[PDB]
Amino acid sequence: DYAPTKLLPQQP
Amino acid sequence: LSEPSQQVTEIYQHHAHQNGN
Amino acid sequence: CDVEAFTSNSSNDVLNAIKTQGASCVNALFSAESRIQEAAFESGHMYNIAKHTTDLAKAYAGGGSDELEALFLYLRAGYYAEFYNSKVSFLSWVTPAVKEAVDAFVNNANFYENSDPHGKVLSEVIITMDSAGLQHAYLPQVTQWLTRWDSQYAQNWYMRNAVNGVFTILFGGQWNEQFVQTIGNQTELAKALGDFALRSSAIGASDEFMAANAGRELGRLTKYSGSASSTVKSKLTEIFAQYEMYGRGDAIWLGAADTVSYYADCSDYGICNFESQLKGLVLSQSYTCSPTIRILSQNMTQDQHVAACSKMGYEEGYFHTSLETGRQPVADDYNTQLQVNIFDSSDDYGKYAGPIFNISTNNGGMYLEGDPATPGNIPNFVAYEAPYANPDHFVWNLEHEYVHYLDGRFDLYGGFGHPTERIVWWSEGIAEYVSKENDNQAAIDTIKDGSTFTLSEIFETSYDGFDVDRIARWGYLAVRFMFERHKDDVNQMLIETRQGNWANYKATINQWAILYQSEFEQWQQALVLEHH
Ligand SMILES: [Ca+2]
Ligand SMILES: [Ca+2]
Ligand SMILES: [Ca+2]
Ligand SMILES: [Zn+2]
Repeated sequence: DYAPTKLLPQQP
Repeated sequence: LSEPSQQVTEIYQHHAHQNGN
Repeated sequence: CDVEAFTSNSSNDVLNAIKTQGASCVNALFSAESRIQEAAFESGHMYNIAKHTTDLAKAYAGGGSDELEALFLYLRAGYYAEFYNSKVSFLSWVTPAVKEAVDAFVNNANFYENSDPHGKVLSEVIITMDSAGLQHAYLPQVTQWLTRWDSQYAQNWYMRNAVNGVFTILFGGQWNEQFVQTIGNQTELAKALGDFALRSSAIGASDEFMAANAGRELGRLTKYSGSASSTVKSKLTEIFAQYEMYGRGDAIWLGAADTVSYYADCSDYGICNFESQLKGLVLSQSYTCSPTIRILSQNMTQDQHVAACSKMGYEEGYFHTSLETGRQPVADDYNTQLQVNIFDSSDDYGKYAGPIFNISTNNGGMYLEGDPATPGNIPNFVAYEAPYANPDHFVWNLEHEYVHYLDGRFDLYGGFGHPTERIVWWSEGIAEYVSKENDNQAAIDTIKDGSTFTLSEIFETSYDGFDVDRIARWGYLAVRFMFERHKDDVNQMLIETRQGNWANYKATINQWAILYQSEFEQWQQALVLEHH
């Protein structure tokens, strides 16, 4: 199933 | 088949179910 | 942050909000209530904000931009909202304005800069290329990013984030007709994608996950036809020759093998039956607990095997006594011995479990009951060790998931999909009740917080919402209540579920939801008061 991206992982 | 993996993948997730053919 | 400031009908207000509040506050719009989303993402706002973004992107001089990061995040946040919110739906003139803004950033002399500040904005731009349906529009850029990538770029967290977005573009392009129409002829893209996957310097490096994603997207290209086909095949062959299914580069090898196997002829690549050979290599330890449980594991200690077997063995006897099974399986069920397949880590699970067991692995493990009537059916629980899992076995979710095997064999007729009524409350509730017994502080906490569910609501629970509070905690509360106060009714329900009489099951619990609601509420009270 296609799904549009939410948030990207920030640097720890 | 899977979507590409993001830089961070969560280790402590809940299970899924169903298809494993 | 003030999310309300994005609701003004003046686009300048919204632009002022984006600029002054920044990407961290724009994050809220992805999950805001619908009223805010319908107002933030008016087609006119998307258009005016894209037009401002175009002018800012043309002037961009490198070195990152907090404002452009916020603007592109907002735009793709709008496409996220439009996809999931039926009341957000863009008019046809929105996306060309967004495409113009992406163009302005792409054509900027600083597009290929290597820095973390640039990576932060570049990331939102590349993802907008997928969110806005522009997967067909920037294939030369995808190609350039794949060929320009090197170990210097890989030092930067946000450059890895950004460029990894090109695999999202390739993946989402499957639903894009112009992309599908053209991707089969993109010979330079195919060569750059293959050579990205083949970069030896990625092995063990911070960007190995990217090379793995490239291997997967390259294998997916076998679903298309055109002048690129022979380059795709050549590069896939080099991946399969350079790496191995278990060992150096196996994330890349297996990424490619997965899509090749699904979309192409495994015999053209010599990788047919690789899943069974892989299983023998990765799951190389065998430890038989008993005639009803056998462990296959990647790298567990003997102490871990002994502790897993005694914990499951205890749960098994406790299940059979609590469920009054007589150890009598349901009919047409020959899943006589659970196979417990334990990988060394979440990463190993993500890499190997998928192909071995034909499952998705963005989860914490899973139980595959299969078809219990078929000769040769194998009941498989697929899991992994984790450091914060439960001692002394350290298998994540083991104690809960194990109950699904027992519930499946002794309580519920048929395979997983056999019920024709909702049974999630029971399946998850009994797994929590048997595995946790009366030690469940989270279940108490969700009563104390003031928000509760009735029996009638609990019985209608589905996985759809993925309301884990409702599924796992309230499932447990309802099961525990029925066992403590109405065990004879449970035994009566189990006569129906054991035979697959799902209508009788539903009629039975329907009676409970009307009769017992007020007692259920008093039982919750006693449980809270016991805690104090
Ligand atoms: Ca281990
Ligand atoms: Ca069953
Ligand atoms: Ca609650
Ligand atoms: Zn479960």
